[PDB]
Amino acid sequence: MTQRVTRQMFERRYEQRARDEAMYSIYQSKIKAEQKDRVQQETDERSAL
Amino acid sequence: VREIVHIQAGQCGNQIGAKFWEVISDEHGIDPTGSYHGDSDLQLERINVYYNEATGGKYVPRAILVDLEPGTMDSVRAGQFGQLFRPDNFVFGQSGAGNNWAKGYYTEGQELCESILDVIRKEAESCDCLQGFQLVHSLGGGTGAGLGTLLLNKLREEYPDRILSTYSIVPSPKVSDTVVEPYNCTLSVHQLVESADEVFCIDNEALYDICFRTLKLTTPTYGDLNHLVSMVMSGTTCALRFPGQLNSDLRKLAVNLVPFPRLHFFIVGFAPLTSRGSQQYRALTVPELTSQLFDNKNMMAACDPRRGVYLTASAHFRGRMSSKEVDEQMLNIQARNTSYFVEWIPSNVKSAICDIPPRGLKMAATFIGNTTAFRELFTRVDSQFQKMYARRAFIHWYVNEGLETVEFDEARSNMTDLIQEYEMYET
Amino acid sequence: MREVISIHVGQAGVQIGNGCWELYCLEHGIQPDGQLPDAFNTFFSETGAGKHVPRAVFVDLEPTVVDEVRTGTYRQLFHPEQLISGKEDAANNYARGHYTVGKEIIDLTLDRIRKLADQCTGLQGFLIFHSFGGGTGAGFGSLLLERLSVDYGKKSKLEFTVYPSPQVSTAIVEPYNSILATHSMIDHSDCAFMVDNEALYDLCRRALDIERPTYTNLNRLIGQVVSSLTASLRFDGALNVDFTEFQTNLVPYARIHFPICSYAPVISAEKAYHEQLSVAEITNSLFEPANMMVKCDPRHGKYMACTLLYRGDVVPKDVSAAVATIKTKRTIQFVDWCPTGFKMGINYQPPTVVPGGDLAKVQRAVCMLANTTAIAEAWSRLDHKFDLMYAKRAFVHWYVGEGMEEAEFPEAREDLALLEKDYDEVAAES
Amino acid sequence: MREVISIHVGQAGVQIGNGCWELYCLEHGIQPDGQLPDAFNTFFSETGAGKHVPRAVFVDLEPTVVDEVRTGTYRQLFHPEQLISGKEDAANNYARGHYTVGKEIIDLTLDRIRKLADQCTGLQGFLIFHSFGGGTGAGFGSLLLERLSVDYGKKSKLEFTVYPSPQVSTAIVEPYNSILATHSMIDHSDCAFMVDNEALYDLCRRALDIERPTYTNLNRLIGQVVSSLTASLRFDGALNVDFTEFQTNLVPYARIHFPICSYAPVISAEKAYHEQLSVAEITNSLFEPANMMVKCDPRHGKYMACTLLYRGDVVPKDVSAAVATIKTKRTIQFVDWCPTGFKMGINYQPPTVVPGGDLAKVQRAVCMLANTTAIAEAWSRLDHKFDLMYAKRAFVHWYVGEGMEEAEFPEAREDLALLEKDYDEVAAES
Ligand SMILES: Nc1nc2c(ncn2[C@@H]2O[C@H](COP(=O)(O)OP(=O)(O)OP(=O)(O)O)[C@@H](O)[C@H]2O)c(=O)[nH]1
Ligand SMILES: Nc1nc2c(ncn2[C@@H]2O[C@H](COP(=O)(O)OP(=O)(O)OP(=O)(O)O)[C@@H](O)[C@H]2O)c(=O)[nH]1
Ligand SMILES: Nc1nc2c(ncn2[C@@H]2O[C@H](COP(=O)(O)OP(=O)(O)O)[C@@H](O)[C@H]2O)c(=O)[nH]1
Ligand SMILES: [Mg+2]
Ligand SMILES: [Mg+2]
Repeated sequence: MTQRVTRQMFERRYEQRARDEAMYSIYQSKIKAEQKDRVQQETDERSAL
Repeated sequence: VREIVHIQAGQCGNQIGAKFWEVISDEHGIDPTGSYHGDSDLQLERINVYYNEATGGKYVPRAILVDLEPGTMDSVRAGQFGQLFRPDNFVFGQSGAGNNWAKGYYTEGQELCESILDVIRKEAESCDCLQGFQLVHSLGGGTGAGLGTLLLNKLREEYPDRILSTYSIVPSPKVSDTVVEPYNCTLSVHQLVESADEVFCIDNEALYDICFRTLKLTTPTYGDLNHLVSMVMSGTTCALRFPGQLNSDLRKLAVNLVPFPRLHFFIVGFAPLTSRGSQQYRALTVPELTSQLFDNKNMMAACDPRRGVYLTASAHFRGRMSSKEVDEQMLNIQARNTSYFVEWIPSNVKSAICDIPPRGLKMAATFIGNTTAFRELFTRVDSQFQKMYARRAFIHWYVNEGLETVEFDEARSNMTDLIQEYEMYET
Repeated sequence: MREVISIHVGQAGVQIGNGCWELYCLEHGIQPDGQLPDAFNTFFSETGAGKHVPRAVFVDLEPTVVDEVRTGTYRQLFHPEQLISGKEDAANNYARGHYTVGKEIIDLTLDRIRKLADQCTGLQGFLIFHSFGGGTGAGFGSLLLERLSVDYGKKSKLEFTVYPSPQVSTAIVEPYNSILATHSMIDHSDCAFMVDNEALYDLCRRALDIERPTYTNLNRLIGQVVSSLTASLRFDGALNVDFTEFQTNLVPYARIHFPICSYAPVISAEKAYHEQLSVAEITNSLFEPANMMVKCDPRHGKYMACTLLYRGDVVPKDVSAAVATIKTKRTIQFVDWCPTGFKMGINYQPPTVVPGGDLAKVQRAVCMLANTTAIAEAWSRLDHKFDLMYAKRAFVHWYVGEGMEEAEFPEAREDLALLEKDYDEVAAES
Repeated sequence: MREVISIHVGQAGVQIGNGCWELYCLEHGIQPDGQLPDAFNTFFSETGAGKHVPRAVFVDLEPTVVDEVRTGTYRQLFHPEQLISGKEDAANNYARGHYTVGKEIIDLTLDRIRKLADQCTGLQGFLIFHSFGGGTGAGFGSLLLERLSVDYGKKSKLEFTVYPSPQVSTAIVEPYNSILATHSMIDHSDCAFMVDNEALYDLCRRALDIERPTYTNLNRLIGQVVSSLTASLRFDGALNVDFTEFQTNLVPYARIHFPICSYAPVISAEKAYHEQLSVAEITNSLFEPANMMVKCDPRHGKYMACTLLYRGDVVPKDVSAAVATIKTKRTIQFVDWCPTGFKMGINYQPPTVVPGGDLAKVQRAVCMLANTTAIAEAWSRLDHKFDLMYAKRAFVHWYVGEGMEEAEFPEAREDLALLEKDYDEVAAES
């Protein structure tokens, strides 16, 4: 029992970039956005200063 | 024990059937080559429900695959789990149906019906006790709708006692893949109203929305779309497959939910649904499941129940939980939203518990209910049907197959009666 | 398992057919000699040992075009019985190719097409190519359809023809051939697609990056459209569409079969490096008035039919979002009679590129087939052109002397007039 | 922290921007060299050393106007990349500025605009300037907005454009480019403000006492309006309004998004000493049609609602004592379905004067932005003018030759009629 699930392996391998790899970029960017959000608090504190 | 025969029709049915038997194999722990490599003796209690046993320690599922063209069958013949499927169970034609409902019913459905009925009878009389039939089909017109309703009638003639529970994917009423949907859907409902006992409606558009909002999938594949539907089917039959603190079979569901013979269409849903990342932070409890079950965004039917009112509601659970928690949650959700339930039916919420949860999730649930919100779907397809019938476009194909236009008026009259009945019972 | 058979009439059909079968052999991995260096049964047959044969027959009344295939590299593939060549062509005369000379070879051709269908069990469909301007293409196609209509009955007969261009022309008697052909296809043809060389030249120049295309490049573009249409029968997909599916969906009546074609992306092999061309990108490009291969105004043409065949890595949700976005456009007005108005076919097999070709290596592509009322614009142009010449009896003597009765001209004229009346009636609201 | 990007297209946009950035340099106290002799970050970037730099992009398809800034006094303030100049202008032709010449430079500017957004942490939206009659303002302006709609999506794209005057006209083809531009802005633009030169000429003569103004004087009055618009973002104030607060209150109705503008008190430096200029006085001056920046009478139609902005000494209760009297005026036609209609904004930074200016050192001032059905009067005049050209096809050949398809001419005409239907449908009552 190969041909459809092999196509499914091919089909999910192409979706793999719309899968997992979409998530690695967004959660890494969210982590960097937290480092950005905290310098926002630092810089708004500088503007408060 | 208490057996069920599974029938799959056409492109949509076979694809769902493949996913369904994947999940069922995972539940019971069946290696795709046929050997049992499970982990619990509890899987062996009611493995007879869905499977026959072949000599040499191999199990053959009670699955019959039906089509008019070999394209879907050649897709499933190597499938992924198809080595379980018996080679003689594969029945197929040599002609693309064309999705002409008259063609699929009279021209080619009749020729194949004799062969499918005998193949059905092979597994029907090979079980200690048949209890009901399971059918998966789409309301397209060629084989899922036309041939499916024909076999449903023939099985009703053969087995008046048994339960004909069919799963239906209605054409999506904003975007769907053929212009002849209003004709085929109108005729299919007409046959399904009288002959079927339980009809489950699932919409592709709501399936897309659930994947985005809850599953956070960038692009919903047909694979995961069929996976959610397979989970719903397995949860429905999980009570028969494993013990529980309060059991509920198909007949118990049918008697409880259906007040009147015609009004028996059902909306289904599943919980818990969680994204791949945030499942670690969730505190999954019974109130969490209840909130997800009654949430209007977890309903895989694109008909907001808040517009209408509820008539009956059912809840299934899988896992070890306290029965008082389930009872209190059902009472709270019933009393908190009295504006959405009929006054003349007290205790509108049914409950059920299963001992073993699905693999991967410590606790799970399934929601099936009946509401008057179905009036929107029928009205939408009726308005589409009215336009096409007024212009009498596309009807020459159906006339050439021998279907006379007076049959369309009967089908519309039946839907108008169903729409009126739903309207008056809301009061 | 499931089988298709093709017939090619005229040099336009043969040269288009030449390009198509090189496309299939590269797609299926078959050397020109016919041995491998699957879907094969749809188009090819295994002759034992290690050689294949195509399910095609090439017919023309002149030997030059057929002899070119006999002398070419692809001569080893084809069967000598499949190559049928006449002696003298119709000389751009419908009457000459219909009665005097077409009847000489019609019986021989019908034998070979029926004989090859005996080996072809799971059969549903025919593919026929025509050149409307040429006398042989229109005349022989009329007689061939008349015979095939009664010999086979309810069988899917689909044609891929070249419509005369609104201004570009190569024959002065072209309007006479087109109207007489239109009179016979309108009853004997289940559904036939047409393209015009004028828009093919225009698209090959603007979106594609060819300064001066020849017929070879245009044939390659046509072959890609054919390959996309037949992709469903050869490869698995999320939504496969059969020949019978197209016939039911595309037409709302009997005589309004004529669809129009659109293919995207059509970007060249050089400029395509810069664009990802997502689902939304290609979907929007299809409905551009410039991407049509028929020079018709979509503003005057309402839509009551559409078919969106995608090829490559495509997810159905993105199609659902793209189609929903398209429907919101006010400029693209569907008819009131067609709420849904869509067929979609998604297939996991990417398109194919040919060495020495002109198309880009696109990961995903979509071919479009729709029916619009704008085709009635072209019918008026042909009708007026026919009326101008027939008013003074420009070329009556040639057709009359070749066995055609004079009274057939008003009969076809009335047949075309009824077709235009039908288009106006159907397009009107109610 | 919170920032705005201003981009200018056409000669009108550039010289309007020249006046606006002159005002900002004086208001914040930044020398023309970029050094100092706060809210700076909203309009400027602190590059180190002692220098700042505006967040602006100047675009025109011809170097004359841009090189004036390059050779002008302010040249050291701007970044050389921000100044983008083409080779040859669009010649007041929409087709030339959109398809042929506009696409030669479109991707160069978008990189420049997007690069500025990278340094811009708290970006809110855009300010865009046009001249409807200009070829670059309309042809290139349409192409820029269509790209920016898909480049950024949910960002507030506000526009401030120069409309053709009711009778004063400098270009014959002005109605053609105006309507073709209207279709593009009406969908992609978030909101677009309205001003015209003819009303400016009358106001600059009556209220300000100038016999014979130039484009220089008109630009500075435009400069004050945009400063009061942005005052709530930059300086302190009890009530602030921004681009999630201006857009919703002012123009909610999907296609009714065209407001009108006004400013008060507008008075010469000689006479301003003799009045007291209470909040009641300046507020009453706004509602007179004579002060309208657009030569349309609100009495002809109905006020939908307004949006008033005060600066400087203004006291809160004084506003609500002045504006409560507005309802008592019968002539100010508020429909019953808009019952509140008076968004408020108060800022403590007074207006700023310019050397060689035309305004007085008024301690307090007010700006007005309202939508009214009276703007449908302006659209009717443009519509009637266009039909007179298009019935006899007065200028079609110029547009078609430059890549424009003729089918767009009725389509843009159709959209304007639908827009006119929208305004009349809004004027309906229940
Ligand atoms: N696109 C394209 N069109 C072609 C090609 N070859 C011929 N044509 C079309 O064919 C028409 C000329 O008629 P023929 O191709 O000779 O048709 P025929 O069946 O041979 O008819 P006769 O030659 O008159 O006997 C022209 O209008 C062309 O548009 C080709 O290679 N590519
Ligand atoms: N109020 C005002 N209007 C201006 C000014 N400069 C140009 N305009 C308007 O601009 C219109 C002419 O178009 P252009 O100034 O050339 O704008 P454009 O988009 O660059 O047009 P092209 O030069 O053809 O590219 C005139 O009708 C004016 O109304 C100005 O300084 N003040
Ligand atoms: N959810 C889901 N729907 C599918 C899938 N494949 C096909 N469909 C739907 O099934 C319908 C086609 O049904 P079909 O098998 O042709 O029925 P028939 O024409 O009566 O034989 C289409 O409208 C599809 O939207 C799938 O993998 N998942
Ligand atoms: Mg020839
Ligand atoms: Mg200019």
